[PDB]
Amino acid sequence: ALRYPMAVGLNKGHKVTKNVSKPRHSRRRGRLTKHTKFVRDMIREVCGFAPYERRAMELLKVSKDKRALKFIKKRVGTHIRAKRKREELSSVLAAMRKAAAK
Amino acid sequence: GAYKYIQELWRKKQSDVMRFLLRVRCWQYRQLSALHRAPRPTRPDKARRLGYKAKQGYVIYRIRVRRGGRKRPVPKGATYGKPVHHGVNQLKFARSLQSVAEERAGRHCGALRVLNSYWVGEDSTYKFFEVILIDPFHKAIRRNPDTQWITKPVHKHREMRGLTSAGRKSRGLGKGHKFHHTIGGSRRAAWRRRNTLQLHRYR
Amino acid sequence: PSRLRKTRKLRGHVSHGHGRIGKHRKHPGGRGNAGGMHHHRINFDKYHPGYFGKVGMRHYHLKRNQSFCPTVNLDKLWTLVSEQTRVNAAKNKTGAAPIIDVVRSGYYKVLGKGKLPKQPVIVKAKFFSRRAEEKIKGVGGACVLVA
Amino acid sequence: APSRNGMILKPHFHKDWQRRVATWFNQPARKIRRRKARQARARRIAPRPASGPLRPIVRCPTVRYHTKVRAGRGFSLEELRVAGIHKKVARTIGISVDPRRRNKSTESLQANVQRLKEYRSKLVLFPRKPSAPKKGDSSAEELKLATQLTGPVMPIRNVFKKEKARVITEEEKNFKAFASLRMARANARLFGIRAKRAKEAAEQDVEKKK
RNA sequence: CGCGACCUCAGAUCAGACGUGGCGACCCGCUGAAUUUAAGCAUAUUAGUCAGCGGAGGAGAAGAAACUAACCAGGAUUCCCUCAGUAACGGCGAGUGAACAGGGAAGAGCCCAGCGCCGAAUCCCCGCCCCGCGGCGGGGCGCGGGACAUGUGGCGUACGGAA
RNA sequence: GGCCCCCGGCGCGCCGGGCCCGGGUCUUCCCGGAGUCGGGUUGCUUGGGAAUGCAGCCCAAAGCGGGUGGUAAACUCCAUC
Ligand SMILES: [Mg+2]
Ligand SMILES: [Mg+2]
Ligand SMILES: [Mg+2]
Ligand SMILES: [Mg+2]
Ligand SMILES: [Mg+2]
Ligand SMILES: [Mg+2]
Ligand SMILES: [Mg+2]
Ligand SMILES: [Mg+2]
Ligand SMILES: [Mg+2]
Ligand SMILES: [Mg+2]
Ligand SMILES: [Mg+2]
Ligand SMILES: [Mg+2]
Ligand SMILES: [Mg+2]
Ligand SMILES: [Mg+2]
Ligand SMILES: [Mg+2]
Ligand SMILES: [Mg+2]
Ligand SMILES: [Mg+2]
Ligand SMILES: [Mg+2]
Ligand SMILES: [Mg+2]
Ligand SMILES: [Mg+2]
Repeated sequence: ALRYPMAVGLNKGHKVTKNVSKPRHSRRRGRLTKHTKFVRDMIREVCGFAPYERRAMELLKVSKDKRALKFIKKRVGTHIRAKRKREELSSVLAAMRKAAAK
Repeated sequence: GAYKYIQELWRKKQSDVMRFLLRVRCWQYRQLSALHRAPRPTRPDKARRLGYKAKQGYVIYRIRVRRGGRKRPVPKGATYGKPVHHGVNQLKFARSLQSVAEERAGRHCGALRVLNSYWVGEDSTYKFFEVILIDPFHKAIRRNPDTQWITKPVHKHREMRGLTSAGRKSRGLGKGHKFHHTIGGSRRAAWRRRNTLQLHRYR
Repeated sequence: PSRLRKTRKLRGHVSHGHGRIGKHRKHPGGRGNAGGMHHHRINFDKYHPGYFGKVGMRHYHLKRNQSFCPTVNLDKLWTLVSEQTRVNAAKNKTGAAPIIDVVRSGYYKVLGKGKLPKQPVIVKAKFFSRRAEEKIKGVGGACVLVA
Repeated sequence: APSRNGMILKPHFHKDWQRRVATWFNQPARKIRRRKARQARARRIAPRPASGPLRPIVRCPTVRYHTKVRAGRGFSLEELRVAGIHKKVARTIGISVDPRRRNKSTESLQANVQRLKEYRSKLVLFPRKPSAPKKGDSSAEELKLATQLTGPVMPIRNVFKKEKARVITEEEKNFKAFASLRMARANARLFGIRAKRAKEAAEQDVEKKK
């Protein structure tokens, strides 16, 4: 019953039709490429792991995974980086465990 | 291509391989003078991203820099003054060590024109660096159009004026809210603008 | 015009209008707003009640344009439009009522001071008062929200 | 010391400001210099507009300015793409192009395509040599004008659409604006908690089953 | 126990180039007070100011968003007007103190590394000829040297690019 | 207003070289700068306030990541580079 557009409240603002353009090429940066992935993990079997990483793997093995994160946060810095690292380490540890079982 | 590999390896600096090498390099460098001209770039990869090119008239000095902060050069303590300024020990230089490294490479080779530097290791006592230099008057640079900007005499002593990538960083200039000081040319210039009585004709 | 000023008339007299018991010394009070608490307190707290002390909430990155909302009163709403809209109306005989886009004229809010003449309107505006709404309806008009 | 009533006022003349006073005795001499330099630049870019390139129409930001419209920095790529002007060429015919402009709404886009279309209509591209190939216009529209355009090229004029007198249907009259606004305020305010309590209630209904 | 590659290093009044000091009104990088104000004073202020050192150019610096915003959105840098003596800081005292938007002056945008393709397709120096030579260049011709695969040149760089 | 010098700048001709240099449409591929970011810190700095910027020292990354989004943090959507 009369829906005037308002300058204030939830579905607010001037009602205008939206174009749905191609997203800028700048926005795709950091997207992991097939060839870059190969390079990345090709080097993780040359260079191997860091010391703090290794220590965290040993915690994760024990299933003491909060203490693992508490350690990684103090080491890396942020929570979000620490959490993302802990998942990688848990993935690595799993693919070792799958590789051993054969 | 090999460069991408090299690049990714060098990021694994805590790795067993690169740690071994860095220890051996850093030992070796420590056993030489504070400034020597490397025959080729320790880090080929990095040098290319910074703008080295493996042709004549590009040079690379490896320069040592003593590490840690900056104690206030005053006899005994005796920074006579208000006890705000009593500090001598825990205070820290504006420019980086890497800039100091370039500045020294620049000082030494006056003809040479500092382009850019990169890191090659660190002991407790020292850091090590590798400053890419360029002859502005070697024909291969002069005649190459893409470099011949360095042969212009505004680019004399970049490192001394705070103009290499490294010595840029101390100046504290970037776009956006996290700056404002340096919202003219530079830190000094904004202050200058902000503390001018503009006194107009008509008022 | 020095000619007109007071120092021309003080020439000859010793003290230059500053007296000779007490003199014209440099800064007998202290410089500027010195002594707001001590020794100038009475002036501060009988002509500037509430100088000293904090109050209310901080607001860090204030940007004024967010809170931009220039108001207009019913008082002079018809001023926004040409007289011949208010004239071709109280005439016409269709019961038309002309539109008044207030946001065009540069006011966002419509508040409600004043008597509105008995003559229908359609007021388009970003915001309205309660009273401004009511008065508008009483004239025989319609408030209209716009983004 | 303050004496009986006045603004307890803070002047900023405690630094050595007289060392940095900036007089304006230039300004007339300046104003001329610009003006000469301006007339020279016209004369150099001979039949080309003195203005510069053509520039897009663009709305200001913020609630405040919002309603007004300026010249922008340059036409977006989509606007050039739709008009059908190759971006690298557009610079060569006096069309400003920025490429950092997004393009959110299609009302601002079609307007700015329309601008370029109109420009291309009333543009007189001279041929490279006096011998005339394609694109280059006729010697009629050339002799009749190798004329400069004074002022900004195709100027933007912020314009209003006149609303005719309606009749006020019993529905407009029915509306309760002030109330509506108060409601619309509170629902933005309370949206979020309402959703949390409903999420709570949904969990209680599922918890009742188990 | 020689000869030969390269690597890392020396020495030459080796061939040919450059750098050194000055000036310093303006400019860039560091360094950095204390008188002073607060009616005392120590934080604050004076002030990132004087003095100190460094390096420039006809201007310098900055500059083509890891930006603003939160709009129906703007779109490199610099400059002016405004924002604004405002938001903020502060023995919340003295005092200090920006930015976005808006209007103008001006207006211009680009290139690598990388990723790839192309017989290194590239560069420097020698020496002989023709022109040109008071800003050492063009063209040709040399099994004449060297740089370079630990990567030169063409295409190409996020506004996408290649095939 | 004149004449004479010189120099600049732009117009035409000839020669010597270089230079076989587009765009859209559909498909298949290609894609990013590390002791850096970020964190902790201490010192200076800022209007920037549970850190505006620069530093030393220690830690020390990622790739639908990273940075920003002016009150510390977790979860979560968006926006923006
Ligand atoms: Mg003090
Ligand atoms: Mg940094
Ligand atoms: Mg008197
Ligand atoms: Mg006397
Ligand atoms: Mg007295
Ligand atoms: Mg203009
Ligand atoms: Mg000198
Ligand atoms: Mg005192
Ligand atoms: Mg006193
Ligand atoms: Mg005293
Ligand atoms: Mg200060
Ligand atoms: Mg000085
Ligand atoms: Mg410059
Ligand atoms: Mg940049
Ligand atoms: Mg801006
Ligand atoms: Mg005011
Ligand atoms: Mg200050
Ligand atoms: Mg390449
Ligand atoms: Mg301070
Ligand atoms: Mg917040």
